[PDB]
Amino acid sequence: PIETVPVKLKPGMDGPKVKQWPLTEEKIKALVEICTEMEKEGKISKIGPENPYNTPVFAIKKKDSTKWRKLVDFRELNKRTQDFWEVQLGIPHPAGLKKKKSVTVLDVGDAYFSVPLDEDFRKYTAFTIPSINNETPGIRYQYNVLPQGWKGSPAIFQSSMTKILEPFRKQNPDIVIYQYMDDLYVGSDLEIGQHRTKIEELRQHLLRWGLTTMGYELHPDKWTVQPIVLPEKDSWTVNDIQKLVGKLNWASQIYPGIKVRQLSKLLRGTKALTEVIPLTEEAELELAENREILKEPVHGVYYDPSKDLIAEIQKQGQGQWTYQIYQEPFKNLKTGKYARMRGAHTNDVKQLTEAVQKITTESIVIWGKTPKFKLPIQKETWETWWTEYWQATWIPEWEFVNTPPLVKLWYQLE
Amino acid sequence: PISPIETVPVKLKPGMDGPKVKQWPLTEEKIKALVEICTEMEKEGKISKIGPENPYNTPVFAIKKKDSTKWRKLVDFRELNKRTQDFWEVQLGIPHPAGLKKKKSVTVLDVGDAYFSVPLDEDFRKYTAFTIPSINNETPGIRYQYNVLPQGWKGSPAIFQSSMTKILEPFRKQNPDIVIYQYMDDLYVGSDLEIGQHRTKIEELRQHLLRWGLTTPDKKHQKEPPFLWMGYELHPDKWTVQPIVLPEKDSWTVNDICKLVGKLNWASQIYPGIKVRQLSKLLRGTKALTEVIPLTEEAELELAENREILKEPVHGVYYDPSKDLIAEIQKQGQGQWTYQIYQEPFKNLKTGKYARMRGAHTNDVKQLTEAVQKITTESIVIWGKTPKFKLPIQKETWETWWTEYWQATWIPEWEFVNTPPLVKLWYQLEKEPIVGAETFYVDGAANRETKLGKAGYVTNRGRQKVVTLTDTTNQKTELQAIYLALQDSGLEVNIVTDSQYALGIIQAQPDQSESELVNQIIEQLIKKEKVYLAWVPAHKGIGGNEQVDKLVSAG
DNA sequence: TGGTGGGCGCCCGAACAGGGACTG
DNA sequence: GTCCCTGTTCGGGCGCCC
Ligand SMILES: Nc1ncnc2c1ncn2[C@H]1C[C@H](O)[C@@H](COP(=O)(O)OP(=O)(O)OP(=O)(O)O)O1
Ligand SMILES: [Mg+2]
Ligand SMILES: [Mg+2]
Repeated sequence: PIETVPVKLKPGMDGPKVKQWPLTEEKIKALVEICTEMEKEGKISKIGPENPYNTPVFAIKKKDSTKWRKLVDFRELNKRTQDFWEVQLGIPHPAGLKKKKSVTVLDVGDAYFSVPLDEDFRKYTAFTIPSINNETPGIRYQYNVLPQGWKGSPAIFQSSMTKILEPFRKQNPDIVIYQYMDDLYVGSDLEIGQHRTKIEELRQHLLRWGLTTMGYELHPDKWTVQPIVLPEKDSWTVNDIQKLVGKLNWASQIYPGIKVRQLSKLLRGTKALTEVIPLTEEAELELAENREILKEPVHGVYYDPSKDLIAEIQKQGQGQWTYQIYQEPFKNLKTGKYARMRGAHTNDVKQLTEAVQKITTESIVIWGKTPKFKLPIQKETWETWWTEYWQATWIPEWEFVNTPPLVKLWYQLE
Repeated sequence: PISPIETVPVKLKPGMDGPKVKQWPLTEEKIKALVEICTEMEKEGKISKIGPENPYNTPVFAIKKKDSTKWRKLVDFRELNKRTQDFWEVQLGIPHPAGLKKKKSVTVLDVGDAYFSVPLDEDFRKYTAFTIPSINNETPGIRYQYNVLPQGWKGSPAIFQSSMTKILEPFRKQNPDIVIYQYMDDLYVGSDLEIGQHRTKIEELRQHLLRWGLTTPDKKHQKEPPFLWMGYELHPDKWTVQPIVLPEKDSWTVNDICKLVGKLNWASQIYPGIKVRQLSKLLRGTKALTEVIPLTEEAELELAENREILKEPVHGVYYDPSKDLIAEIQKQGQGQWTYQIYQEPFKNLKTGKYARMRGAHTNDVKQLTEAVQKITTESIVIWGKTPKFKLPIQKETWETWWTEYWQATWIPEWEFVNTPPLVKLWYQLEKEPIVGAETFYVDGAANRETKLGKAGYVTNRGRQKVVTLTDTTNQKTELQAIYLALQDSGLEVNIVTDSQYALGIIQAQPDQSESELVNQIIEQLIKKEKVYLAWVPAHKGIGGNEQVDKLVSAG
């Protein structure tokens, strides 16, 4: 047998105890079918109620597939797992990945079931399948092999992935292949079609080792940043200048170069909001400086791996969303937009989660690390629906915030 | 018999030892029931006498069962439970009659002495030491321990539940198309087989059960709608709840109340339009279960209203997978809501009430969205899918809201329903400043030390007022100023405030508040024809923020 | 007459958890 | 830091079932 590898939790920390949330008939049917099969192949085993631990599960319907994918929300366990992340992984992040014409995401999660999982850790990977209308109690399982979605899994399997891939990388040194959790990211500057042929070629290797081997066609170089922007106007009203001065006072925490004084001078007195104020040539020029100070990129922002990325998102309306990624406040690393169908049936929640899968996907590609999201939505709404729209094998930490109606007005686009 | 199933290995919590607790005095009646129970159990090897090897002891008692004839032997293992390892519980929730679909034949079975037919971990047996006192002249008396699950132990229910699922597993595999709703030891069994073939199958089940040590006495519902199950009576085409009897005290008390609400909430699953807001309110500051409380005129009324609605004959129906789930929601008062779920129009599957208040400030459209939310998760439990809705809210009101709201929000597929009271937005903030409307620059300040404040405004037309406030806070003074400008302006007005706090509340378009102050504001906002609220950074000399800030700073 | 256990539900009140605004 | 205000969680009582 392939030798088992000793795996600990972080000191002082106890395994996950998160209650399973309700699933749809559709989903349970799948989970049950998938699970009895994993059990038949010895990958997971029934367990009882004296195992104290638990971690929710569900399923996704990848692409237009007839195939369901089990997804075990493991981010609790992962949080609490000893750092192989740091203590048992030596991975530099492929900076060249962020710059490839095309990048395809393959799900190599399956190759994990080949390695057995440390006997003593197993009880921590426990999960429970629900039944419709509670016709039965929950049916509990735990892993024997390496679970997909457990951060331990890529670390443990690292060695063998390097063996398996080594030949393919050797011949395609211009192809960069990066692993993250269940995911293999593969980038080429090939023209699509030959790239795609390279991806089916890589899948032919990942089959000669088994067993066996969605989210297709990223382009890290078609991405771009969204600046803060100032309106252009022929006549300005008190209200215009009041909104202008408010936007900048804040923008100045990001770009300390921004100046407001002269524009404020126009807002002397106590004027009616709709009164038109002529822009004294200096303030007319101060709006020229700032307008440029906003162009020179934010200074002095260095990525620290030992801190989480934070992601703030704002609903901009009419299908529009804005995000910023930072680690310290006002020190953005990237800041972007995300537009969508302004149709009649726009589903705010579905977009929110398509927004967080894109923003995550970028973060992984750029830093190899998941961002923590500050979501502009109610906890319950979000939890009622988000998995109906998930397509990723990973799940980012998040927290819900009621964003100040102000912060949106700053990043808003013209 | 005792189930031949293997035991579930349990531990005490690390460093902890099993209980040493004196038996408290038992009734005579109860002691006779106990030795009667204990000697028969002991004969069957479910308990066995221990000696001075066992240092432990935990108190034991009995109560009558539902049939009131038989006695239940309990054990107060509060001490031991406290020291027992944790379990992941596996009863995820409670099966509902509205989740049953029609079956051609139906049986309900209950198991004999269920817990006592399931073995307990050998190594743990010692901690379950108890002692049945006898007549003080005839016996010490006898000291036993459990070789099976005790009724009172923290680990029993989960282990029984697991073991039953284990035990039934094989039968279910052989019989994937016979449905067994398994609640602890209470089995609902349904099929699409003719009576006599079903009945055969029932006999296979009892024998399978019996082969695993589980006896099924009668106690067995048969050719016998109505079936008594899980608190209901199941008839072939309809189900109802076993009659609910609300108390009739004339000096209700916290406990009388907490149990009045209890029953009504239970009731609301099938009785439409039950409300418990005014009643629940009474429950507020009171510090003791016993604390007797006088009814408010409206709780008084509310209760009367519920009383009359229970007087009515209501049933539910069984679920038809080949048909939509429909949920219709009515608005009640006071952030209270009723829904009814059905597939055919006047044949309810079940009903319900959402009344919870989230948030200091909110409006009807947010609540309605929360009612929808909750009803969705519930449907997904009970039927494992989502219902189509019937909401008392115009498509327009929603579209407006969803555009105006800076948060993501969404309601699944729905349709409008002319059933008042309709849900509306009770007023609209302008997006652009209003031409020809007096502009108010408002502000507040409060002395943190003395709690003394001023709130006021300067307007562009030359007027300016300051109100002194006492015992206030910064935020309150700023809400106060916004309130003053509304009071002293026409149907159309522009207000400039330097206060994110206050700007964030009013922008969210509340129609309800815990705050008496924010209420008074809401009233004014409804009276007005056009309001526009813009923000500006404070202490930045942006007059006339400059100016009104100067007026309200005598603190 | 009390005195036990687990599940789910509902309410309510405590402990926190943040943000925002203050002081000189 | 300090006050506020607001949100979350948890636990307690009651209901119902076994
Ligand atoms: N008040 C209670 N305290 C602790 N456990 C209980 C209580 N009520 C029920 N249970 C658990 C223990 C039982 O073994 C199981 C089955 O309930 P029930 O069928 O009504 O009694 P029973 O199965 O033990 O004997 P029987 O039903 O033949 O009279 O439910
Ligand atoms: Mg029984
Ligand atoms: Mg102010």
